Amino acid sequence: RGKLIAVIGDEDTVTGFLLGGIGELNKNRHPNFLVVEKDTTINEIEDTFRQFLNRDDIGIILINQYIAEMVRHALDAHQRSIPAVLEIPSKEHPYDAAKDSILRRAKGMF
Amino acid sequence: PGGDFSDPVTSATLGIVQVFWGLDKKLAQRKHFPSVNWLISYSKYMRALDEYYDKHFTEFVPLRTKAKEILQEEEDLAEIVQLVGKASLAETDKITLEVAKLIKDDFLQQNGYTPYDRFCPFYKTVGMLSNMISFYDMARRAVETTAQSDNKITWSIIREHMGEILYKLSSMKFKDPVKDGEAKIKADYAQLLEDMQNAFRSLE
Amino acid sequence: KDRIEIFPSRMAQTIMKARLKGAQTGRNLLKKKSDALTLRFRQILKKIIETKMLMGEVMREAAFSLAEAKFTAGDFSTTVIQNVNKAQVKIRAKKDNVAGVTLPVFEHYHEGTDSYELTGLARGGEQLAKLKRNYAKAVELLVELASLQTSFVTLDEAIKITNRRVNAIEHVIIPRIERTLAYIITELDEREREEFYRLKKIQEKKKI
Repeated sequence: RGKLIAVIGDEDTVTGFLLGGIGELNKNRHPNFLVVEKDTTINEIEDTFRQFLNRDDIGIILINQYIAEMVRHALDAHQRSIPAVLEIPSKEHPYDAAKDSILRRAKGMF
Repeated sequence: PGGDFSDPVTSATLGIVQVFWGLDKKLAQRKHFPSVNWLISYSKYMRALDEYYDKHFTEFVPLRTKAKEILQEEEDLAEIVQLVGKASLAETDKITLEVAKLIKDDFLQQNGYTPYDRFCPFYKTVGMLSNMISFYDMARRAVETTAQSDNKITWSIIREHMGEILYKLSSMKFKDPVKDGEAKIKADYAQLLEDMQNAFRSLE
Repeated sequence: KDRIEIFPSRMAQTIMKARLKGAQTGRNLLKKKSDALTLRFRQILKKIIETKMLMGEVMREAAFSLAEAKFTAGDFSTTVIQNVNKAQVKIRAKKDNVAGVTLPVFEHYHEGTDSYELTGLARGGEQLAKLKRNYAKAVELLVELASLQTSFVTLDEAIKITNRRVNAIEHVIIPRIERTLAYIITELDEREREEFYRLKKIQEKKKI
């Protein structure tokens, strides 16, 4: 009841994840999700990502490889546990095991 | 000189004297009079006095043994529990630490300037130790039973149930022998023990 | 700096012996704690890669079913995005005492909100229900992965703290006290020797 998963993804991923059930309107009635497209500037994405992270009632964040790669420094600038950030594959961007913040914290184990 | 044992008088006298009641400087800087070390002191007279005890009371020895075990166990625990921030204590460890601290505060510390501490008779100490040990024993057994079965009992539920009886036990210190009679104190402690049992049954 | 400060005396020898013994016992204790932490680290970082590859497989299935949903009914994505008022699965914040330290975890919680009915666009209920079930599974599995990686990201700070403490106890505190013990024993031997020479010379004079 406390925290709610977030979603920053293209139309396919966000429709699929919203059909999974997640997504609520907050006090400002902003959406729990964001729409990313080819017609979506970097500044909007970065500002929305920080907006979500500042809304402490979210807790979990879902971002694919590509969106995170676009704002890579803003992704790896975050080292905290409770506001978890997830790196997931995508049909349009299948996972690369060499690219994860958590495995970068674990880099050197092999 | 300096409180140590290297001085020849200390070494010579320690090999002759049947009982030793050494003092600790730090505890005297705490003004925790009487300032006894409680870990180096000894007495080679327990066995001889067991016969005398078993003629009148027959119940002092188990209480003395259990109290000494609690105190020594806490003395072992202290630095170890300090090393880990005093966070990862099992239930038995927590009851041991708290009960030992309370015992040091109340049942091992006095000054005669009050009428209730100038002389603690044998029966008064017997009752004090008896009820304190019964409290510790029943808390430990309450923990153990539900730890084996289900719903591990913490100190919190016992406090929430019977803090009144717990502080009735804490206040046995000040049952003044100058004013209260011997029968008054004995019956008071017995009533508090019966209420200990009944409250713990109510919690069950 | 190099040596503890205390006057050479036999009580000081016993006291520094006690200090060294306490240091050694704390050393051993924190090594055992570090061993437990390293074992926990290894068994939580065992096959997270395999869990994530399984997630890849699951969402391959999900993308295929999404393509099927696009195929049979045509266009409902905008209606899904348009109507978003309240969620259907939330998270119950929790903590996990894997060891002496605590590590955050999370729990999937079925809030139970009713799903939007798709019956107008070619009566696409069965296929949308299939996609709903697929993503219902995906949500729970990714909550499990989220708990795992949250605890894993938390553990490292405690690991580093424990390692630095053990290393300091092994590098700084012990050699200093050992050097002090050498200094105090040799100084006490010197002083007993001076008294001995004094006694020798007085008996020499007493020979007269």
